[PDB]
Amino acid sequence: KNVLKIRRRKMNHHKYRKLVKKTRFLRRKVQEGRLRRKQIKFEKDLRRIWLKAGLKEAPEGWQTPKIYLRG
Amino acid sequence: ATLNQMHRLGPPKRPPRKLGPTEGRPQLKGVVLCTFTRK
Amino acid sequence: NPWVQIMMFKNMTPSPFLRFYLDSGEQVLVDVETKSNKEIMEHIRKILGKNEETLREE
Amino acid sequence: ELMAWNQAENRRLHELRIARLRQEEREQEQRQALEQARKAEEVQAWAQRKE
Amino acid sequence: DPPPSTLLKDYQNVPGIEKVDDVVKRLLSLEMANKKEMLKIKQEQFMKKIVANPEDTRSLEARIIALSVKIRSYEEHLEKHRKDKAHKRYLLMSIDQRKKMLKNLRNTNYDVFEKICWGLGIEYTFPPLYYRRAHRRFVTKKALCIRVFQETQKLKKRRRALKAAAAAQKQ
Amino acid sequence: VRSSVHARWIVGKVIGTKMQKTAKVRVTRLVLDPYLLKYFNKRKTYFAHDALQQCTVGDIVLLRALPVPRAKHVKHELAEIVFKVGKVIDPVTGKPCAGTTYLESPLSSE
RNA sequence: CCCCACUAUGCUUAGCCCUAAACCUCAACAGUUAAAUCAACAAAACUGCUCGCCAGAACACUACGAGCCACAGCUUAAAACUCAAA
RNA sequence: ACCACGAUCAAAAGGGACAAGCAUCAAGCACGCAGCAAUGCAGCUCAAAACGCUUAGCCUAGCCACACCCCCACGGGAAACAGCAGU
Ligand SMILES: [K+]
Ligand SMILES: [K+]
Ligand SMILES: [K+]
Ligand SMILES: [Mg+2]
Ligand SMILES: [Mg+2]
Ligand SMILES: [Mg+2]
Ligand SMILES: [Mg+2]
Ligand SMILES: [Mg+2]
Ligand SMILES: [Mg+2]
Ligand SMILES: [Mg+2]
Ligand SMILES: [Mg+2]
Ligand SMILES: [Mg+2]
Ligand SMILES: [Mg+2]
Ligand SMILES: [Mg+2]
Ligand SMILES: [Mg+2]
Ligand SMILES: [Mg+2]
Ligand SMILES: [Mg+2]
Ligand SMILES: [Mg+2]
Ligand SMILES: [Mg+2]
Ligand SMILES: [Mg+2]
Ligand SMILES: [Mg+2]
Ligand SMILES: [Mg+2]
Repeated sequence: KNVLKIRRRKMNHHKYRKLVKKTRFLRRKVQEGRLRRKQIKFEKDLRRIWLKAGLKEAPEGWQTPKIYLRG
Repeated sequence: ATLNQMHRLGPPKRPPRKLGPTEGRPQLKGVVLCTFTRK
Repeated sequence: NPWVQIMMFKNMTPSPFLRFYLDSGEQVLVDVETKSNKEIMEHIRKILGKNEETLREE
Repeated sequence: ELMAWNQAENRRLHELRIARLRQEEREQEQRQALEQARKAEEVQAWAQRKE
Repeated sequence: DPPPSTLLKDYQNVPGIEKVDDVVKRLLSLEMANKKEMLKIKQEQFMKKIVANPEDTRSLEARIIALSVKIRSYEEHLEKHRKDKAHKRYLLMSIDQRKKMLKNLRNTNYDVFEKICWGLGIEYTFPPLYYRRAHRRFVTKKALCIRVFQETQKLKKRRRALKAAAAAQKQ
Repeated sequence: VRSSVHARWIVGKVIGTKMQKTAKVRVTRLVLDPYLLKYFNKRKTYFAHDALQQCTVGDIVLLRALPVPRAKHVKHELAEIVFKVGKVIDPVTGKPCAGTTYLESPLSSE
């Protein structure tokens, strides 16, 4: 068989990798912002729980950890 | 597929029919903005 | 008999048997070892199946 | 009457089972006798080789 | 482990083995043999200690005992060879096959299942119903939901005493 | 004899004993697949009152409906342990068995 | 593309990463060689049973979401517009 | 007619059953049990699809739901044809 289908995929992946290289600094700023919103969306999910259970503050001694940071 | 697989998958789910430029309607009213020619 | 629970059990005992649980609480043990499938169907029809008259009436 | 007839059919099948099981023990014992003989020779042969 | 002076399973029942020279006893002992010979002696001890017929090797009991000896050999092997991925696979597969044997023995002969567990020191465990990744977001939310439950329980008990106290005052 | 519970007699397998005096029982029924016209097991969970806590996970039990439910999910009581897990008694002969093999021969008591 | 020099790298140790035309592109178990042998080519045609997967092309080994020691990554993976073919 | 220890009819309550699409909605977060109570145990649902989002009146001798909105209607917004004819 010919490799014409492979050749299409080859070009797509090449142009994709090149696009990522050309915009890797903008993508890093966007990725950082998404992780911040992801952490906020996570904190809201937990706060909803204790508030809907009748508590007014977080359980004594509870600190929501940062589960999306590289550290 | 096997009978167990066909039972587990169920009947085939066919995607809801797409709506064309009329949004599933025979005609639409419009206001002309500009006229031109296309090749 | 869509409303009768039928449950199957493999290789739990040395010989095959059918057991029926009735609403009164009575249990009917039917030994089926050595019997053909047609004889099993005729046996349980006789002891626990509705006769042709009872069905004609319904 | 049908429950009693079914209980009698089970008793009949039980007597046929016990007769079938007795014939299987006599055959099982014959085989079990030969295997012990064969197994005893293989032990004596294996024991002599080790000795 | 059996003492090194233990004789091989093949030479333990030959007549007159106790009157031979000490050198001949060393040459027919575990000290002068490979580890596989020591595992055959371990398998024999477990059989007499557990199974009703120590000569029946095809029973589900004997297979569980044989596989348990292999499992212990893999664990000792991997204690010294921690990057041996081939034997790590054999251990995990063997543990899964003993659980599959123990399941079938528990379903068929519970009295024998109990003696196998006591004799071999196996703590039978029922499988978990759901195997799913406990990722960070799940492990944190589940922890918070347990803390919220514990706090709600405490508050509900302090709403029993205050109501109890006020009711007594009316009297 | 009347009861408000729909399922009057059901057989199932005990799958849980972590509740006090309550056995969690998986009951399977055959349900016809309308398109394939093949029967497939459909399983449902029932809580059964077990006063003596004699049920073990894996044994086949017979459940009887209560006159009225005793709890939100407890609508049945343990009526009989049909097949004790690993301790099955052959109903046809009355002798103990381990799978398809007898542990005591029926010829012992003739 | 050809010649020379030299580095990351190929090696060891301790951790990661988890991708290949990872393809013998031919799933596991059991069975058959008779009937119709059989689109073509390839590595002859089939049966039982089970799981996995597939449903025009392209968009797309992409977007978003989610998970991940991965932060120019991997896994899962669409839709709109477009074509009457591929 | 009134009574029928009843029949018919049919609420509430209890048990069971009961739409479609999406798993890129995979976890839900108290969803269980025992006890006369006190209280104790830590369970309950879920890849055989829970929880969630979106779409839709339905299984048509008819049925369900709604009746301007705030699911409800003390109260409030506000002043109501989704009764007929009509605009
Ligand atoms: K691949
Ligand atoms: K290849
Ligand atoms: K309303
Ligand atoms: Mg070529
Ligand atoms: Mg392209
Ligand atoms: Mg170098
Ligand atoms: Mg080297
Ligand atoms: Mg290769
Ligand atoms: Mg492949
Ligand atoms: Mg496979
Ligand atoms: Mg084959
Ligand atoms: Mg396609
Ligand atoms: Mg790739
Ligand atoms: Mg990607
Ligand atoms: Mg992304
Ligand atoms: Mg009602
Ligand atoms: Mg109801
Ligand atoms: Mg998406
Ligand atoms: Mg609507
Ligand atoms: Mg109006
Ligand atoms: Mg209203
Ligand atoms: Mg009108």
